[PDB]
Amino acid sequence: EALLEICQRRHFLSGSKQQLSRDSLLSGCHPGFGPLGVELRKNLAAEWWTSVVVFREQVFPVDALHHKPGPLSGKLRENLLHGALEHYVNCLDLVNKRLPYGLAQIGVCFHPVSIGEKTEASLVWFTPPRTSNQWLDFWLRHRLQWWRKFAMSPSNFSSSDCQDEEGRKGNKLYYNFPWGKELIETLWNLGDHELLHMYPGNVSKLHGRDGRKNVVPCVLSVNGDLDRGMLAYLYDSFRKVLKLHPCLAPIKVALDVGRGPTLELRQVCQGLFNELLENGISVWPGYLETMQSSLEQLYSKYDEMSILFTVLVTETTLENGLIHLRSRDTTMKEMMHISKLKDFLIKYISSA
Amino acid sequence: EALLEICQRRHFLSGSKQQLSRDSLLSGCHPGFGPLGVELRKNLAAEWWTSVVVFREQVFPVDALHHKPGPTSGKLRENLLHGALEHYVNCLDLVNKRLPYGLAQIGVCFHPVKSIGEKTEASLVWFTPPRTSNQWLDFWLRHRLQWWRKFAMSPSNFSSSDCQDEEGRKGNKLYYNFPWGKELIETLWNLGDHELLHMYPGNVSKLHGRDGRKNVVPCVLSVNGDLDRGMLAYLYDSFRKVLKLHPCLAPIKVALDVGRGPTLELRQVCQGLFNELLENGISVWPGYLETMQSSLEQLYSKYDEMSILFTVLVTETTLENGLIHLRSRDTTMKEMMHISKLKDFLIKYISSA
Amino acid sequence: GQLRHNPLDIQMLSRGLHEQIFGQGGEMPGEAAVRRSVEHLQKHGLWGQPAVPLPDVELRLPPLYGDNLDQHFRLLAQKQSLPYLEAANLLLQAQLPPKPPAWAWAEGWTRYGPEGEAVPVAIPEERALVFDVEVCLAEGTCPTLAVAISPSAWYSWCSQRLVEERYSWTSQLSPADLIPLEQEQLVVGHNVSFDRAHIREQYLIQGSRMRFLDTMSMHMAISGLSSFQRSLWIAAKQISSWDWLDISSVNSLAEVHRLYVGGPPLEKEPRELFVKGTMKDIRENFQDLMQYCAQDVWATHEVFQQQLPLFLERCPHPVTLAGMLEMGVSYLPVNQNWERYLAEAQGTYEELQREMKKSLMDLANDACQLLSGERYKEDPWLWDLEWDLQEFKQKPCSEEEEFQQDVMARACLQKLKGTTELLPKRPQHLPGHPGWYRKLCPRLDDPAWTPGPSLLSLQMRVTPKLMALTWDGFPLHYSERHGWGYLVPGRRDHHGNGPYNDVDIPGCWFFKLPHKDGNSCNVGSPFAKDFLPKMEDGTLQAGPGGASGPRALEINKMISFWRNAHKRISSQMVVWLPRSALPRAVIRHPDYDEEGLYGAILPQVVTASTITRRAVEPTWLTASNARPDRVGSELKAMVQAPPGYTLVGADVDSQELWIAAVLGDAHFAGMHGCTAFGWMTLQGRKSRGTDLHSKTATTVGISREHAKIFNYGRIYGAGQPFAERLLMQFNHRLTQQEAAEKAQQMYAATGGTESEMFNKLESIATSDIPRTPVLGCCISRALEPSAVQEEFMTSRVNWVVQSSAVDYLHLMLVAMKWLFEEFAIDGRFCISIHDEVRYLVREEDRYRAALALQITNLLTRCMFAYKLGLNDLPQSVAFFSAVDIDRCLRKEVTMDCKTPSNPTGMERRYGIPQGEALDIYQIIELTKGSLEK
DNA sequence: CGGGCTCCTCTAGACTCGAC
DNA sequence: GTCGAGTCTAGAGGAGCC
Ligand SMILES: Nc1ccn([C@H]2C[C@H](O)[C@@H](COP(=O)(O)OP(=O)(O)OP(=O)(O)O)O2)c(=O)n1
Ligand SMILES: [Ca+2]
Repeated sequence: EALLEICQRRHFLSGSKQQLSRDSLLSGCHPGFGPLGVELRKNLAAEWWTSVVVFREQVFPVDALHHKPGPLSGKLRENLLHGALEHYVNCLDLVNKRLPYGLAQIGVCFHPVSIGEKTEASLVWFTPPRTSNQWLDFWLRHRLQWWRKFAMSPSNFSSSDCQDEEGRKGNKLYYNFPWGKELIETLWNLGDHELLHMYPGNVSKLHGRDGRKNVVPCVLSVNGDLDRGMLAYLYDSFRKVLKLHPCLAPIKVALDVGRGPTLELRQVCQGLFNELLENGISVWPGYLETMQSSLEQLYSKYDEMSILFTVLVTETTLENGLIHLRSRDTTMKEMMHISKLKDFLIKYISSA
Repeated sequence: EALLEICQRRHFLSGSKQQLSRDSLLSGCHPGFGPLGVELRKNLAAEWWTSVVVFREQVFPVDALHHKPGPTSGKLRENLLHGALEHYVNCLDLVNKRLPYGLAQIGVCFHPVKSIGEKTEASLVWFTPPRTSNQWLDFWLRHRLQWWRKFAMSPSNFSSSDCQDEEGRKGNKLYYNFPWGKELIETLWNLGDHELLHMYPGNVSKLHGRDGRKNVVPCVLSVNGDLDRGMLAYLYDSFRKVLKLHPCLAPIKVALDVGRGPTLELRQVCQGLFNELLENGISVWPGYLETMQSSLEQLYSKYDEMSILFTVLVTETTLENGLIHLRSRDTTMKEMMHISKLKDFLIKYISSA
Repeated sequence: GQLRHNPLDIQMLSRGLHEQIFGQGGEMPGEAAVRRSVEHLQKHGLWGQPAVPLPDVELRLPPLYGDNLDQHFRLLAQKQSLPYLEAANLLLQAQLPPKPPAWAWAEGWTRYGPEGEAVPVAIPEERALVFDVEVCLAEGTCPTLAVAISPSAWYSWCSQRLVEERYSWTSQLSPADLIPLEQEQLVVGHNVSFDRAHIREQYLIQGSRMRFLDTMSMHMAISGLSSFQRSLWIAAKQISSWDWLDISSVNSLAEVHRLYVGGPPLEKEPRELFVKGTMKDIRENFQDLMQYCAQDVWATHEVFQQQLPLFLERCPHPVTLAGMLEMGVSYLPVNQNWERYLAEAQGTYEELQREMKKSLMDLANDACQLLSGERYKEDPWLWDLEWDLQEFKQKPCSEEEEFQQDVMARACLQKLKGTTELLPKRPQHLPGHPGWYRKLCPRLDDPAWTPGPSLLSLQMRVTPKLMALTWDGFPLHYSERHGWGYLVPGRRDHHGNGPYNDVDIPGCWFFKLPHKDGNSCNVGSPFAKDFLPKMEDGTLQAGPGGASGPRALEINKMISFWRNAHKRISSQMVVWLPRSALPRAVIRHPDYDEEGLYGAILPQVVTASTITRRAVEPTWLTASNARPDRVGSELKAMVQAPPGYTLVGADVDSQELWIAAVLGDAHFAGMHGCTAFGWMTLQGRKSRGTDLHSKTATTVGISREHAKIFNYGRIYGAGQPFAERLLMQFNHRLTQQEAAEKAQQMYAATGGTESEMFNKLESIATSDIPRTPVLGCCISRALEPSAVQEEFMTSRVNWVVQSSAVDYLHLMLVAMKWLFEEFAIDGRFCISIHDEVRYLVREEDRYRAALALQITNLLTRCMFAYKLGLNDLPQSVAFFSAVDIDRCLRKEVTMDCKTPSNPTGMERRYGIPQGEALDIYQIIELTKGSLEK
């Protein structure tokens, strides 16, 4: 309730105060996301990409269109599994037909609710049938660890083994929202049924190589809702302070100006701003605002956002180079040399 | 023709000769892009974001949905301008109603061809004060043209032309001179305020922005860029068969390989270097994992077609002194470099490019 | 009847103006003089030609003080220069106590009493000073320290940036960062223009009564040296006449001190801490630097003592000194558009340089593949480069399993990381690349490192080989002795510059590329501007074809000026005035920009830095005019008047042409138009395109600007080969035979058309003490016939007319100052580019300024006629053709300065509208012919 | 016999200083 | 003790102005 009001006010969620609700957010029928929300979702997508596609040769990006043409006229995609299955043959050549390999994509999927749009991170893992459950448990552990890694309260991320109508093994990952537990990710041991359906006959094309022998794969679908995951992280992160993990926080450091002279301090702040941008540290350009508010009010505003640190430049910075630094996690103020700020921020982000 | 063959061979394009045609590529009815094409488009979008949003204090991202509901059934989006205009009032508060400020977004728009063609578009909507509308239009024209020429081996092929609408509004249109002719890759229109007034009827108090000490209704400058057509333009521009893509745009930066025996011992060094480079933001092709070993000439040709900047060759001599053979696509020259300084050299080469 | 005609029917001055200027009493020419003039003009076919009279001008001129015009100018110049000669004489009789043993380490001015006691003062408070300012170049253009002297006082100045250490100082200068030095005052220095630019009160929009004397200017007036003379002097320190060496020196304070005072040699600081040292270096060696600055000031004082009487003897007319005083107070207003221009010019230059470097780097990278198989030995361009190679010198899994494997890989990688001990500590520069490619790439240690052969440009000797440039289908080849050229295959052991045999290239002939200056010059760069016509014709071609060659030459022409002038323009010392320092008129004006910046640039002009006593400024006397294709050529257009102000100025029409013509006429007979050249000069209107410049530009299809070069070359000793080469360079449609024919046509009649002028110039040059015909200024000692005999003859012959033009400038400045002071015109001197005077005037007094300029031109021409004893002035040369009233400095008031860096023009990019050019009649209609308010 | 200036980049040559 | 990467300087050819 209050968290949604903060998110709407601090530009995590777009629309009017009466235009957002729990069901609309969960179903994908919200008007959209604010710039801070877009940046948080992009950070989540980058972290997911780093954890899945990066550091793994077998995982490759895939590009599935938003619509499926031909007879089922056309209709919007509902899941990202079909595109990967259609790309199974083309992507087989990259690994020289060596199982296992996977295709990952973070794209918007359309679900009939009204039409709802969810940003879903899907992993389609082509597995030899022998180690299907072993890889399924491996992915379960890795995804649960990834969800708990950024969580201040990792106990709120749960898991539950489930069986579908066909009796295939599957595991569901949840998040414990204050109202209740909501599904954010699901894994299923689908098997070769869908692959054979999309590729009937001539199983020679579907054959790969598993220990120098040709074996048709068993697919594993790891589908997670990044929008609902973003809501879960926002709820976990929430004194009106949103303690988002530094790898996920949209804006790292806030840059402001003290007293006069205006031009010199603006030049210094612009130089520091350009330096931090060149070093990959997102900064809120708070020094451009001619109107100024109280320091406590500015601190509260930056804490409502996921601002890691606030940097204030004054005449003393011109005299000796010291900048006021405040930490979001602990309300402590320290003086730091202006040439050491970049290294401190990079070290903090890397350590986190 | 040969460029398309290389692109589909190296998985820039994912399709057969039936769909890989000029008309289908330009229209947007082609199948999805191959993994290298996806990486190239991601790099192009990252460069666009770096140039437009990150280093501008007045540009913020905007989330526009892929469908517009209401008046009877809804429709897919054909442009990103509508959502930006819907978010104009909400994003006015970020800049504290100070003009100019912009809303930028990269996304897929749906265009009838009644076949549907999907085009990924990078759109910037600039809410400029009315008096400086032409100045900002010229500035953005120059900036976008310089951005397109920044990664171009032949900057002259990216031209500009002045055009006017039926209503007579001024605007510019950027082109890339493809071998078949000029194609519209980016469009700039100096729209007034009537579109915002249509979307926001009633009191114009909300739409007022701060142009110095005066409150004005902003003029909407729409900059729309086709990232798919831009990627095709860069593929043609880059094209000894070698796709000399820009170092900041190439999909895979470096390639790793094992030189000689012993096989097992070099794998640990290759894994360590692989993990270090991936931790340092450098995309690596793991050529040491290929069971079917081939001659170095074929590997070099394959990496040239894939636009691989460097080929690191970890050998048994690296175990002794730590020197790894390094070859570059640009000069095809071999160099010796120590393990300790490979990451720094790669980061310097990527950043200073 | 105001219409008047001389015995030669040339329309002379209006009757009222003639009465007010010359008056009744002029001696009649006489029958013999009129007969000679008529016979000459009839023989040269000019006697019977009628010309439509120009409309008469009736002006109530300001009263002239003396009995004649010479006395009037003398009285004006004496009134102007009287307060400053007094200060100079005060300096010449100064008793100064010895310099203090220890200099004061305190910010600001400190006065040293007797025995060295240091007393803090706000300003030196002196009517005369010898000033020297030291600037720490590392921290920018802000002054660091300075020492000044006066009768019985030593003064020292220190800045906050020297005595205080702080993290950051403002890079945008303000008057509060300068030296406070400011009823009349005189400041003496060796480059006093440099020291003037560091004075706080010299950047106010309103003028100041402080003037500046320079020992370099007086040295060039007394015993100056020409550039050829300077070269010979420096060579001899390390033509059968060498007596001038002992009475001349170069414009260095040590050498001037040796020449005039001749004491112990002047000692300089060996380390050069200000030019190439940090502020800490100056802080550690403060006393030594203060001592050296004091030594320089003392040397300048002694030099000025030895020079002032010599200058007053060799330049006795007060107008010379008054003009020198007025020529050293230049002032160029600027605004934030200056910063915009700098940024835009740098950006466009970087973009064009980056396109050129992209092309060249692609050509270089693709060329490295010729190393394989030794295929470079078959390339007709890159075979001569060094292709040497340098060797390299030397002295599923579980979580626990995955963690263990990652740790093992990281530790194994770290183990090989420690082998850096065996690596040499000096990183080798690209051992695997060829040497020529090695030289083109920055080293990794370079802070400005850029990947690829970034150190590559068209000026490098490998660029034409990389681009495979061909001349008439022959590859370009470079000879160390004969410059660039091309190889014509067919040698066993085509017509062009010549088959030089010093190259001995097997199976080839070396022909030099044709040069615009003849066969005695060498081509150092095939990408010169003169090769663009040859590139377009098709004789010069690039290997890649298409537009590669033409685009390279086009970009070279676009960025050639900015390449050579960006350090000068960007480093201009701009001091931005705050709102308090601005006048109320600027603030209250509708065009005032509250968020804008207003400042000025003071040109560092040496008033007499030429043997002809011309001014010198590295940037603003070199500033290019706006062109559609030149990057940064809108430089002068950035000198923009503040709101409520306009730049009213004018340019003299055919200055040296008319000076030569009037000299020749007065030497022939005491009337205007006696000679054919003088008759031609008067009979012609620039509005109708009938002047000599336009007549030549019509006779030969060259432009009028090139006709200027042609005519002035012909006047000052250019031969027929020079004229032929100039015509071929400027008119690409001509042939060798046609150029020779047109050279004869312009040289056929010059008993000739201009014989009397040549005789007068040679007579003045060969006299015992050559002097200016108007103001009597003497030539330098190093050019008198006793010193040099028959050497540098062309230099002295041109010096006559050029120093006459400098006298014209002096007279114009004196008259303009007199008119502005008498009638209270709220304007001031802006800049004088030789014969172009520009004045920053308020909008309310622009037409009055135009009328004052016209009256000044009239009086100056009348003075030129009077000192030659003509007693009349033709109506044609009486007034300016047009006086410009514009808010920015440009050659024409209508041109919109559209450049590659300014494609939208001044009217769109900025708010500057078009100006207006007005002749005398419009000015009279707009101000009723009166300079009063 | 154009004159009077100005400054730049590029390159060769001589000198210096640290590393093997 | 030799030798190669900086480093300063001088000279040549090009290019702006009047
Ligand atoms: N190439 C040149 C250019 C100029 N001058 C000298 C002679 C001129 O008298 C003086 C001023 O140059 P201008 O360009 O003003 O030449 P004019 O005054 O003759 O032309 P205009 O009538 O356009 O002012 O400089 C010269 O000797 N050689
Ligand atoms: Ca002139």
